[PDB]
Amino acid sequence: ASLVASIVEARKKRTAKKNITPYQRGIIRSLILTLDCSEAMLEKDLRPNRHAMIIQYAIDFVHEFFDQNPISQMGIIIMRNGLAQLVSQVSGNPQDHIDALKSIRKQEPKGNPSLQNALEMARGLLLPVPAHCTREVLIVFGSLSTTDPGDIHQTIDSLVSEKIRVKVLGLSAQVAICKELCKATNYGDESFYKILLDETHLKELFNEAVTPLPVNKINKGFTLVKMGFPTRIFEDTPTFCSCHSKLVYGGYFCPNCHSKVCSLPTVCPCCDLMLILSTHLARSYHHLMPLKTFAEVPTTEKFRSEDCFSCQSRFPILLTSSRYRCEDCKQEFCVDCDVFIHEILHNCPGCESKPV
Amino acid sequence: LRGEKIMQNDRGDVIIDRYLTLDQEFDRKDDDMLLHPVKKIIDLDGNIQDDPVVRGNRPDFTMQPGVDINGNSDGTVDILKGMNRLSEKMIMALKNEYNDERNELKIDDLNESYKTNYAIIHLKRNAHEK
Amino acid sequence: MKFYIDDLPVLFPYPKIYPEQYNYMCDIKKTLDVGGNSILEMPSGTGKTVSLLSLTIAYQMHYPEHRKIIYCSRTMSEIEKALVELENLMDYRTKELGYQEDFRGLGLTSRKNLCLHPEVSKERKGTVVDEKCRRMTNGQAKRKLEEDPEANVELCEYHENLYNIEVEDYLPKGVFSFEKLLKYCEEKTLCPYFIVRRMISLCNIIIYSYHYLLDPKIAERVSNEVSKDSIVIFDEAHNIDNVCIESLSLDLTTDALRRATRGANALDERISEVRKVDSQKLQDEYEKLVQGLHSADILTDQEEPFVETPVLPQDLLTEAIPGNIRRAEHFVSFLKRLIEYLKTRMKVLHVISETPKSFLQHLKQLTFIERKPLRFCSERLSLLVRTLEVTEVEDFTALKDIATFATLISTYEEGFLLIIEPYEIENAAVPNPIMRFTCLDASIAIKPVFERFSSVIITSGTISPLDMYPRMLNFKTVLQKSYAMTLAKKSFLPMIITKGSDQVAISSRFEIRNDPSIVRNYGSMLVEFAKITPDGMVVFFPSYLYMESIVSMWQTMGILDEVWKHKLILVETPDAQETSLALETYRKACSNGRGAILLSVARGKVSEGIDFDHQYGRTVLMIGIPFQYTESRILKARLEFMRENYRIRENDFLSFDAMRHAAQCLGRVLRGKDDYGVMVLADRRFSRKRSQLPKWIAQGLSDADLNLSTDMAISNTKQFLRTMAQPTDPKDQEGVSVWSYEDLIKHQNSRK
Ligand code: SF4
Ligand SMILES: [Zn+2]
Ligand SMILES: [Zn+2]
Ligand SMILES: [Zn+2]
Ligand SMILES: [Zn+2]
Repeated sequence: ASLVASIVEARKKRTAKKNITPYQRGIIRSLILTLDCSEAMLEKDLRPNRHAMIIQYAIDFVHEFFDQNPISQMGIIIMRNGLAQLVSQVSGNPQDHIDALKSIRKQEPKGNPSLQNALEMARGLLLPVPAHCTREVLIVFGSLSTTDPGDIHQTIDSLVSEKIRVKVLGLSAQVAICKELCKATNYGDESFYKILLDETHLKELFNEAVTPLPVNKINKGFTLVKMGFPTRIFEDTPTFCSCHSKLVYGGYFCPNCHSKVCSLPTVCPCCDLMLILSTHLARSYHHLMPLKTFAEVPTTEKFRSEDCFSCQSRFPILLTSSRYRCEDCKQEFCVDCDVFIHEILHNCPGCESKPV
Repeated sequence: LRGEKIMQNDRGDVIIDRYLTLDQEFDRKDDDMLLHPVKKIIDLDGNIQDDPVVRGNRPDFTMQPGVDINGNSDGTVDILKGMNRLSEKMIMALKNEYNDERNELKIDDLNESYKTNYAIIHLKRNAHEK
Repeated sequence: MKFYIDDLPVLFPYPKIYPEQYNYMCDIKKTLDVGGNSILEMPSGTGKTVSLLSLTIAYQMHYPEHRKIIYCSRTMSEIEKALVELENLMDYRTKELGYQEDFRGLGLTSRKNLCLHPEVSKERKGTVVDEKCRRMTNGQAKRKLEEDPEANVELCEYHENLYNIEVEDYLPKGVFSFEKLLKYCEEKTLCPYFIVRRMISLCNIIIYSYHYLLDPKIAERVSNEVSKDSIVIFDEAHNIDNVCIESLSLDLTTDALRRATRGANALDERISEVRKVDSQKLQDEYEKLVQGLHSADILTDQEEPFVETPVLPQDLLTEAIPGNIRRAEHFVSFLKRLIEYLKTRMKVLHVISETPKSFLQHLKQLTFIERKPLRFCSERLSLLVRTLEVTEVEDFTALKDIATFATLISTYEEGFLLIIEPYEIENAAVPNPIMRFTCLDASIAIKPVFERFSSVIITSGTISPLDMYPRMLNFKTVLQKSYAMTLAKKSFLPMIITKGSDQVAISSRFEIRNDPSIVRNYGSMLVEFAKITPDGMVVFFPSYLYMESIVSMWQTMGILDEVWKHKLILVETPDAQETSLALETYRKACSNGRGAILLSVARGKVSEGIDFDHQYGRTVLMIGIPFQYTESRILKARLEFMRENYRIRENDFLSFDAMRHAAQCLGRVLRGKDDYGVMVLADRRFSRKRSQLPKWIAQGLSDADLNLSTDMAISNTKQFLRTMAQPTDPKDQEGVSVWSYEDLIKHQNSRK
């Protein structure tokens, strides 16, 4: 029964994954990461302290966010002494944000938090953003009280008018404003206010936010974005960079003005034209054509082969069939591949192998 | 101002004490600044005025503000009003220049669960060769 | 949805329905069909008013009888909430049935709550408002104006405008709440008060407070218009006895008697002034009195008696005037001697308790005032006052108290006791003697209600134990039961704290209120809970004085300063307007997210109708058992009367009285099953009171929470708050706590 207990738990876990449909998602994103650094964050519920762990997870989130969203930009804000402090301008450089967070890791948190101040700063920082981008705000709230100079309700209404989206991660309990902020800002959806239940659960919540959020049907904006694909060039002598004005061995050449840049993907400093590589767009393709989840094969029927199609792993004999088939191509797979094919890869080998 | 019972024994300061009477006027002015009609839902004034001819035994001294031997108020009720006024001022300061009852009474949990209105896109795959 | 009962179709105003609501409706229909009284107890976390209205409204519309509905509440604020549910209920019926069925439903309240006159609604007391309204609506001003247009007496445009239109056309068909009624009346310059009074006989459902059904002063006029077979609903009747007792109670002080003599002398002077110039009025009144007519046959419908009948309609004598008080001058002498007799009885040096018969016997000895003439003091005074042209009655106001006292004492003799105390307040430099007429039997004023009406439903959220109420109030019930909420996941955490973090017992005993050890322990509890409470926290104290003293102790100690950092402190005050502002600020603070903590009295104005659903109430801190003041003559006399009559132990009643109030506040935090909160009872005496709590609260109280410490309790609260925050699994409540139409049909099939 112990082995069956694990199997049934896997089925329950697979129950949520069954319902997958290609929802429209905004690949281009503009995130404003807000961290709470107040007296309430000095507690020891999270070892060594809330501030240390949150900063540590923030660095991991930055690494993950830019890895799967190469054509996105992020900004970092912090609440301290009842005021909102800006620590990094919105930019596409992952290193800049990580460096800023590392410096923040030293200063001790103190004072009270001010959501209205943080939201107001986020609203201003997101004002110079193209309409084709999705404006998102990730707030890490730990305090159960908010001290603000003005009316928070007015700011929430302004946030809705600006088509901003807010995600709040709590630490202790539910806050009335956070629920209202996460509800009115997300078309009444109540799934954008999450409270962690332990140290491990917090890691999943940060990882979940990486995936682009689906867009609402009524909030439909379609437009064409002008972009360019620079060609990498190797130079025998170092030359000045158009971005930092420093000696570098070489850089990508913009196809619109021939101005060189250090690293990609970034907007050209001269023609203000977003420069990217073919790989950068390719990564976000899986969010557009998600691989249909595999359905477990009942043991009543007869299996095709005793070994996995993609990894040639003999299926254990052991109650419950250890095989998962793909409806599109009807190819059995072991448990290990399905996790690997839906988390690392995003293409079913069986479907590709089938000729037409 | 700190919401503490003033002690007659305390000497205080002669210069500052001149403004004590002014503060009493300020509190009266502040009381009007906060006074305004209240919704009938949380209107406690009407509860006692619902039957204006109620005649009954007077409440015991435990249900009335404390008084001293002379019969006058001990003054601890004043600090309660002072603290109460201070809280009201802070909230009002937030709402600076910078139907509803029906919705509140309704039970949200009994309503239909929120339904997502996300869009779905199907993309065709066909293009000319290089 | 619209589901069916055995023969009654009912339209629920929500797509879903709780299992308890369906059981609630079925039992209520059984009570109505079988007839008689019933007592029903529901958890506060399930919609009770909406469920009750849906069935009752359907019952009237379906059966040919079309019995009217009477809804009784305990406060005006509750009337507003009930009307909102009716307005929501009618909207659903109109949208589902395709038409607005013929229905009329209006609330009711005093003039002060419905006066629109620019110069009369700005008064701080309802008595003055009634007097001013009477002056412009008695009819003397209208009659005087007709005879002489030059008369400076004014009228009320709102009242006058009503005469143009018929009573049936005062308001359009539908349901009008106070908020909506005022708006409609303002746009047309009409008096909501008079409209409500003149439409009771035509309203399908009438909603008013208990004081309008039990108090003889104001209930007689209203009760005379309602039907005899109408349905009666007692909503939140767990404190009905207190309302019943105060209806037939009175207080007399030395100042009241002192002001009574001045009015009596003024009344005598007025008679002489009228006698010299216009003596025909006295003869006209005297001529009518000889035959045996009373105020009803003399006073017109437009006008009302100056002194409201302090006794029930069934207990007033119908005989003619005895003759002693038949004349104006003679009655004043009768009244004057009575006032002096009361004054000489105010000099006693020790507490005296005597029955009404003993008081009458001593009165008949020292003076020669008989019982029968004393019963018509109030009745005779109204006739004399009316005929004396006393438009200004500022001086004669005090005489109302004397007239009220005479009628009450001379009417009832069993279950009533008279208390004379030489010291109203023991903490006083000079004696301030008071005279109190107390009512001991709690069934006297409610007896007519249970006899006039056939079917009566008594329902409340914390009415337990159910067996005691039939004992206290002499009535029988066909069925009495309490429903337990079938919540899939625990939503409320009731726990009992008996000692502080230092393992020292904590109690709210009055004698040790200024205890340095207990004050710190309670102060630590307040601060620690305020640190973890997300939005709002309500603190209920046994009495205002105990709260007043302890709060001052915290202020000096500095406990409040710590609380100020995390939440705003709102304090209940004796003034009603100031307390209302505090609630608005408290709600506003909770809404935005600043956080606020409200300190109130368990027996105060906040606990008698104000609700703290969802964010407003997240943690309730009951500071001690709300015990009454044991060393009170009024309570002691009541306790002895119950023990001898109903064989109820004094300790048992005292525990029941305190628990009924402690439970009352606990139920004002949950509205639906999506609400959550923690109920902490901070006293060592709560440990043995688990059985006395409401069933739906007792079931949620674990055996391990009977005796907890501050440190242990805080940790449990933190865990509970965190766990409830997680998203609830829909499947865990698809058909176990919440029912859809399909689920309801399935239950109706399995049951049948
Ligand atoms: S008639 Fe109505 S509006 Fe006029 S004074 Fe009386 S209560 Fe007020
Ligand atoms: Zn560079
Ligand atoms: Zn360029
Ligand atoms: Zn495999
Ligand atoms: Zn496949």
